[PDB]
Amino acid sequence: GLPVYVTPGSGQFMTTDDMQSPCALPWYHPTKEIFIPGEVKNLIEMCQVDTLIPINSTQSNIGNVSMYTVTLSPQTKLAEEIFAIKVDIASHPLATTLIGEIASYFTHWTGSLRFSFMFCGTANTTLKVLLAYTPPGIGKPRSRKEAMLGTHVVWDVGLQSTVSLVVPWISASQYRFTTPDTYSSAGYITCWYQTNFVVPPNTPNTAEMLCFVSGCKDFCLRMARDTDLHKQTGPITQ
Amino acid sequence: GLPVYVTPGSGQFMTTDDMQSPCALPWYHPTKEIFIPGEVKNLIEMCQVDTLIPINSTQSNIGNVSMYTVTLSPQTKLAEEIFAIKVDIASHPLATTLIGEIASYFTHWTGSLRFSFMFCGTANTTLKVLLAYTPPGIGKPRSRKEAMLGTHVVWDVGLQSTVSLVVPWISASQYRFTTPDTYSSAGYITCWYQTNFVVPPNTPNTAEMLCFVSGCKDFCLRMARDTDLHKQTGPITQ
Amino acid sequence: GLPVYVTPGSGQFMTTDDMQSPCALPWYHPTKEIFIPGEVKNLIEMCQVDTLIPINSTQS
Amino acid sequence: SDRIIQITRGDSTITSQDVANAVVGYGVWPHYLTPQDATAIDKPTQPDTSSNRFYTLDSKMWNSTSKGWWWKLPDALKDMGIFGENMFYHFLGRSGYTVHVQCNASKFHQGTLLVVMIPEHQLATVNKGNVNAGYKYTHPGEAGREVGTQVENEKQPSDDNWLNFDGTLLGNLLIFPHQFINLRSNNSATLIVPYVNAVPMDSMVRHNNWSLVIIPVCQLQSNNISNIVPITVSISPMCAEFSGARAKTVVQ
Amino acid sequence: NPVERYVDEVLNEVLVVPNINQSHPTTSNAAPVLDAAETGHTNKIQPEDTIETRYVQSSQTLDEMSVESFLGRSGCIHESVLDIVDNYNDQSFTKWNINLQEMAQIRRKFEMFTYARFDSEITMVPSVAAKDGHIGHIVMQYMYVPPGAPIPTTRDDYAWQSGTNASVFWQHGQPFPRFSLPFLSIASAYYMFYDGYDGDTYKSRYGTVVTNDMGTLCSRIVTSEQLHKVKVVTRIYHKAKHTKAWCPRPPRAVQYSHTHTTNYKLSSEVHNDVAIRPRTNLTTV
Amino acid sequence: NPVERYVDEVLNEVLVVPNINQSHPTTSNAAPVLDAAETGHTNKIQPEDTIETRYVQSSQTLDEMSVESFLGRSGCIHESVLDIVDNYNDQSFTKWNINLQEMAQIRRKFEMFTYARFDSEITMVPSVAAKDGHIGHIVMQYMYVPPGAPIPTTRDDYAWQSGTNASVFWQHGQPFPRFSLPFLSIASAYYMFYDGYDGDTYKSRYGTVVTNDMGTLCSRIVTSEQLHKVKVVTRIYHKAKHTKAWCPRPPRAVQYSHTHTTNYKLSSEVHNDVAIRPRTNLTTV
Amino acid sequence: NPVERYVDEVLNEVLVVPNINQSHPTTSNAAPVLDAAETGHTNKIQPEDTIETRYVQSSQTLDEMSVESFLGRSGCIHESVLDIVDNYNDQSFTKWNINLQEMAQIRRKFEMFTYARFDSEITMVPSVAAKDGHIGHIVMQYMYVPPGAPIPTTRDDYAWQSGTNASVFWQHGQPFPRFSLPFLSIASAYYMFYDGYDGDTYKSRYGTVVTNDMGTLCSRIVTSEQLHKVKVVTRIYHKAKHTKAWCPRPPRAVQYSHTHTTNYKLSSEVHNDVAIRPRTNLTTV
Amino acid sequence: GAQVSRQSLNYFNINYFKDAASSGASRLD
Amino acid sequence: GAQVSRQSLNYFNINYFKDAASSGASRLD
Amino acid sequence: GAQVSRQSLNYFNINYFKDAASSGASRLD
Amino acid sequence: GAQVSRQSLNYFNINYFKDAASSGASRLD
Amino acid sequence: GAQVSRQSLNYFNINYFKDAASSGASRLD
Ligand SMILES: Cc1cc(CCCOc2c(C)cc(-c3noc(C(F)(F)F)n3)cc2C)on1
Ligand SMILES: Cc1cc(CCCOc2c(C)cc(-c3noc(C(F)(F)F)n3)cc2C)on1
Ligand SMILES: Cc1cc(CCCOc2c(C)cc(-c3noc(C(F)(F)F)n3)cc2C)on1
Ligand SMILES: [Zn+2]
Ligand SMILES: [Zn+2]
Ligand SMILES: [Zn+2]
Repeated sequence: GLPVYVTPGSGQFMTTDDMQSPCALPWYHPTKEIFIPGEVKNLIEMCQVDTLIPINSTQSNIGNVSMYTVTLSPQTKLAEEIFAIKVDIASHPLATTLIGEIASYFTHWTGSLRFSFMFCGTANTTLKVLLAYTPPGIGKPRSRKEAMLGTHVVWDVGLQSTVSLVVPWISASQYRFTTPDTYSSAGYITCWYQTNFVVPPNTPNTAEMLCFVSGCKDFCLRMARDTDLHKQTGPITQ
Repeated sequence: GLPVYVTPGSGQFMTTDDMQSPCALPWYHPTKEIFIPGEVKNLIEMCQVDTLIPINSTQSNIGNVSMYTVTLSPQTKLAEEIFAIKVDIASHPLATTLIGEIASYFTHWTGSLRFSFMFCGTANTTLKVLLAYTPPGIGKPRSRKEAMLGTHVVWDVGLQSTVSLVVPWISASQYRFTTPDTYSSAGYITCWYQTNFVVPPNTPNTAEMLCFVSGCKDFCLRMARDTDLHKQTGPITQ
Repeated sequence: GLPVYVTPGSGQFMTTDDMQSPCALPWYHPTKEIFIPGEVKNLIEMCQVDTLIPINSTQS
Repeated sequence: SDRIIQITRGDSTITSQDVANAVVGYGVWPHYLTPQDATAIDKPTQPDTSSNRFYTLDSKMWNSTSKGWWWKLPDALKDMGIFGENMFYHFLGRSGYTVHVQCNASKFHQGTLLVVMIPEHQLATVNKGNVNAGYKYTHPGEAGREVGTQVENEKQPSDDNWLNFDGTLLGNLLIFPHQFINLRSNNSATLIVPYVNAVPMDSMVRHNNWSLVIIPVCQLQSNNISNIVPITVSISPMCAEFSGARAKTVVQ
Repeated sequence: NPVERYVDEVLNEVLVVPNINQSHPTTSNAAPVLDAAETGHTNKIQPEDTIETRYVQSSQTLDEMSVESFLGRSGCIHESVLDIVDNYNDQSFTKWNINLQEMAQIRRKFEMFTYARFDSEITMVPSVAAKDGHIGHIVMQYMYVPPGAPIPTTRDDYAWQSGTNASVFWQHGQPFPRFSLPFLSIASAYYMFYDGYDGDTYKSRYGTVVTNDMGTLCSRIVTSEQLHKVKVVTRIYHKAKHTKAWCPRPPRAVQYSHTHTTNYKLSSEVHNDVAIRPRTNLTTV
Repeated sequence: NPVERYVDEVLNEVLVVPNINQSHPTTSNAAPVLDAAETGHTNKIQPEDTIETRYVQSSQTLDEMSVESFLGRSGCIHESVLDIVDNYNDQSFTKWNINLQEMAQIRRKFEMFTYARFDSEITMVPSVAAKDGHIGHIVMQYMYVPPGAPIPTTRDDYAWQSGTNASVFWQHGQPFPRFSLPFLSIASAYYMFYDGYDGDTYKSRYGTVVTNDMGTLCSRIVTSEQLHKVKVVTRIYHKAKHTKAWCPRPPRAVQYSHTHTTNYKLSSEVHNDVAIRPRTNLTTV
Repeated sequence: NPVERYVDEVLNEVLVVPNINQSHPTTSNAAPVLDAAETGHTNKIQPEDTIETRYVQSSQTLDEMSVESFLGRSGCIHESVLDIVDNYNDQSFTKWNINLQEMAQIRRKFEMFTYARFDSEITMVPSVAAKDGHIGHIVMQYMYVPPGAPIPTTRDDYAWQSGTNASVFWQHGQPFPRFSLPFLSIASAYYMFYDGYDGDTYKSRYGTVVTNDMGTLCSRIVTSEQLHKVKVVTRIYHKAKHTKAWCPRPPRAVQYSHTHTTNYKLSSEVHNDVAIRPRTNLTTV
Repeated sequence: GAQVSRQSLNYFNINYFKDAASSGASRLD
Repeated sequence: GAQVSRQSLNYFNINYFKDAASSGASRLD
Repeated sequence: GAQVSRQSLNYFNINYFKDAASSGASRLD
Repeated sequence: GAQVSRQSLNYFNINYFKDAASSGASRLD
Repeated sequence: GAQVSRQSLNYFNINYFKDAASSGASRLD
């Protein structure tokens, strides 16, 4: 017969190999495929869809819808801070968002992130807020003035309820680790009162705000890995 | 199926084999390659660059920059000997030079060697020296007259600080062993006072000389092997 | 993969077999061959040369 | 004349009438980042002549016992005009350099300085287990480090010039872009190095790309020792560009 | 070019991401950053619209993020145990009601879609533990008994003849067994979720248990009783090939508790039941 | 010719060295032997310039001195030990923080460059030592847990399911496992050296430990507890393929002491810490 | 025709011998049978010249008598022994100063020429003797340490890392290891004999030991210490491929006594030291 | 069962078994 | 996946797996 | 690496490894 | 023993042994 | 070493070793 040289690796089973194998059901003809709406061909499709950020997930809020809203109200001190979180797509509180969950199935990420905010107050409630992205190499801003020096958007509340702040991919390396790693921590998003929350008389003195996230045209994930956002500590039985 | 004959060698693991193997990270796309200055494609590139010879590595000098310099001064006796070492690219004191270190990663060598010397004295210090290469089959020369009969260069110190002596490949065999082996010992380089070290009044009465080495266009190494110029006698820990 | 049938004789080592095997010294370039007088290509060449017969090889 | 050189950068012009030619690290002249190699997407800032100019550091005194000196870039220029300002207001920076070392004496002096530019000169510590050189120690600024002076501290780097402060032999530094200032031949050294890194841009605060090492391999000698012989360093950024603007980072 | 496409496969550059173009300062009454999430659409604003960007040539590829790639990695779905303790006849064979619901890792990934259609690659990893010292000659038989086929009730049941069912015989020492399976459903796609019953009474079953019956995997140690007792554990691995998925959904946020059901358990302190980590307050990064 | 280039590969004559030409006696004011090392350049003088040479046709090739060849030989980078002493559950699995810094031989060669980019070939050599006599049926599982993925904490941790991570199962008696890895960095090349930190305070980390995180290699004996205890040592071998290196540097002159750092130790007699051998004096060959 | 030559290879009819032609009675003053051996030439007389021959078509071929064939058969050149007696660390590894002079059979054939150039095929036959009963899992490592490379001095010496040297790992149960070696000399051909020294004094070495250094073959049992002691004997076989030989010489007539030297011993009755059998007298067939 | 291409870079997409289920991972898009 | 050459000396540079990382040592220069 | 001949009797002299040392016994004369 | 087809989709129906009994399952109709 | 035929039914009579003795049973008549 044809002389052969069995190479190292032979007989091994690598869970990510791509070989062919004999079919246990010869001659079997699969059911005709029918059209079903909603087919997904690539996970990027899911990363481009907004999902809510449980940004207000304090211990007392977790387990309640309120963990998804941020409260705004008339201020007595100017330029007060509203919220602050890390930009890292897989860090908390971004972790459980759809894009955060998918990012947790990969080791590397890159691209620009899209953060959106929808004002939930009354039609007669006005407000101007400053949303800022602080690139790394410095601590989170301690004031609006400090934050404003970075990438930002001044949001004026009006007929259009939602605003978007894009966190451009500003990194030394082409990719970053999805897991919380010092070297690749991408920065922060802070929110500050630009002017103030103002309302006419007989109008609720507080209002909620919803926060969304999704990836831009340049978002991309790399190196598939198992997620640490879900576990199994016992047998799943019948 | 196709009849095959498993040949001897099959299933073995030879550290120098060249086989293909399945990729553990299917679909993974590597980071785009960017231009980085200084790419090296062949070690010969490093062998052609001069590096200093720790020619004065006596026990008392090792661990000090002085192990790299040779001192010159006014002589009272004529044609005195200045230094003498073996030409063998991997012998001491040539061993730790870059070309010597690289040569120590191979079993065979061939080609011509380039030895250079830079006079470190004052601009008013003059000197004529004789650098000689003694081909094998005879002991190192015991005098300038004896050395001068071989390959040599008479160096006159002047505006140009450096001189070069080429040790031509003069061997019976096309290659030699890099490790200290009798049969393939290549000879010696000796240095002698041709005239003398002369200076005007009020000028330092001694001066240093730096010695360099690199390979010529015909230098070549063969048969990769592990080096004995470096070891590990214990675990390297985190 | 391609279905194969391992034939009898496989894995054996026959001192007179003629197989190929991976080279332990990859990239190694052998010394240039030079002309040497007296090359022999076949033993018949040596059989055609006279040599003396120890015809009188008695014990003494 | 091939012994003369004039280097003009921004509003600065440096001259030397006794050079030993010049060196262009890895034969690559500094250039701005191209869109094929770039990764950060915001438009970079390029101060041009207000940053690409010669900055002269504090002079050092070379004497018969000097063991050497080293500086790290861009650390050494952290407090130099516009260039310095830019490296702290931005997350990312990228720059090449023209390093001109100056040292004159007389035709009756002798001494030799090995001037080297090392990429990623990761310093070592000695006999201290896995404790590494502290940030403070590898960020001395324009003052640099004077080999053989610092009163040892645990996080202090190796001060062994014969081992390149990193476990390798001095004699082999010549494999890096370098020059010698041999008092009998020249009074200056000129090295032009391009940006070198595994990423197109980087943090100017936490990553020192190049290290300038100066070791006197041939001792300074003369019959007029009282006359001080200084060594002066002038560095000029080239194609300096920064990205990711924000507030100014404050170290320590 | 079937050859140009080949190169893209080897390099994994089939699906490239768009470049970022240089943008400039703007002053206009067209405000891309403003929109209305109420519409249910995602604002399609890109970085070039909110800042002045430079031109950058993207080199990232979405290949690895494809559904084929996401669900195309072999993971454990079952750990079959044959432990000879004191009765070879009773302990040398077993059966398993086949399903992809017992192991959380691969289950969660499939469940990120409502429907999925794919062929399967099953790979088995048998390991014989020598409880008394030797393992002798171990030969295993794995037989797929589709719903309806007779299930063996003894190690010598006539069903082991496998006159029609597919069986795979593995011999200890030989490589790991592996085979492919074609899309098996009577429907066009597998139901990852099913909001329906198998009847209309208070006692009808709910969920995928109604639509996902896959039969039984029966196995036995072919080798007859040996002096030394062994414990053979066969771990089954599954991978989807030639995959299609429809209607993506929220990822499982709490631990699974049972098969074919979305049921879950909650403790008195729910923050412990989800991956969400309590924040000190709104402004503590 | 793709076929003429093929012959050069088989003969290893891709990179030939130049010939030496016949030279003659000279008298000129052009002195090649004289130059200035201060310039930082190497005098490019050749033998034909300093002596009267004959004509010689060179046959040497630089192929073997290529970077691909220099770093393309498989060397040991780790020796994993699973030693069953008195507790199978605790001793039948382990983990390793992956790195190419633990073994001096291959480490020194890579460190002769500042940056290197290459794919990897990993080959494993497992050997089961029979401490009590038998080894039964040994099956091993090696799983690559990238940074972030859950690390198993028991021999039956759900992470071993490897629903996404790559795992390689080896069966004693089968050939040595082997697989390839694509260039893994988030940068364009691996840092052999890194003069930077992961912060700007006295407590920030220094060196390649900041840039070279490669994850964890977890392994376990798949086979369940057996009567006779064994000691499995798996030695990992690495080789670079499709290599590129930049900015050559001085070779390590003293012994390594720790990973990711250039730290070293010196004795009271430094000549013992380097390969340099003390010379009797300047003229003693 | 590359195909007609192929047929000759399969049939082994590449080198055919000449035919015998019919000859006739002759009467001439040209006497072929007479000549002068003093000239140093062999009389080229053929049978047709001394008798009346018939015509005969020769079918014999000289293929098998070719140098390639004569030296192209794998023969034993070394028998390495690792015998675990009472100290695993000291007895589980060894080394051999490589040479083709220890076994008489292949040595005599090569020595029928003065110089020889050839590539080599090395085949190893390891056999594990179970001294106490079991052999566990035996894995061997063979490493070629070229002259100069560090020689391991313990079973765990860093040299075993084989970061550059070639190593071959064999696993008991797998086929016999085998690999090829290119012509290794620094000269154009190997010296079978060398009438020279490595110096010019009464203490200089004489013979091929001066020119035939080939390095060291180091080997060890990779498997760590096991309960039952084994004795592994690895026999090395060598074969020349792509061979050339020069200047044939007299075959070795007496037993070999040492390597690299033609030295021999003689008894008081020399007829016992050579293959020559004493004749009763000149006329006793 | 080979989908032989040409360009010379001849692609050989081989299906060793006669069932579609038997082949390896699919192509993208 | 074969880069079939011709000259007749037909070179067959085959890539058995669909990943560049999988192939053997690179060519020189 | 095949020296394909033709005559139809197509000879296939294949070199499996990229080193000359690796091939089998040489041809005669 | 190969029934090489073409379309390029080149079918390769190979019979490894010289007996009809040796080949696999038959084609339909 | 293949006696490639054609008809398309391409016969491939292959001789794996270079000795006539090595081949299988002979053809008839
Ligand atoms: C949804 C969905 C899709 C599926 C199919 C899961 C695959 O299950 C199997 C397995 C694991 C093995 C076999 C099998 N066929 O033959 C064999 C034998 F070799 F083990 F006998 N095992 C058959 C099915 C349907 O389950 N749920
Ligand atoms: C610089 C630099 C480059 C590297 C990569 C080293 C290779 O490290 C590994 C190893 C040895 C094995 C795996 C691996 N992937 O799958 C497996 C399994 F089969 F073992 F699971 N092991 C992954 C990496 C990144 O480390 N430092
Ligand atoms: C004359 C003449 C020619 C020769 C060469 C003899 C071959 O010797 C060897 C052997 C037997 C094995 C190796 C060898 N290379 O790799 C290995 C490993 F796998 F054993 F490590 N062994 C190297 C040489 C030079 O010796 N004398
Ligand atoms: Zn037993
Ligand atoms: Zn036993
Ligand atoms: Zn036993």
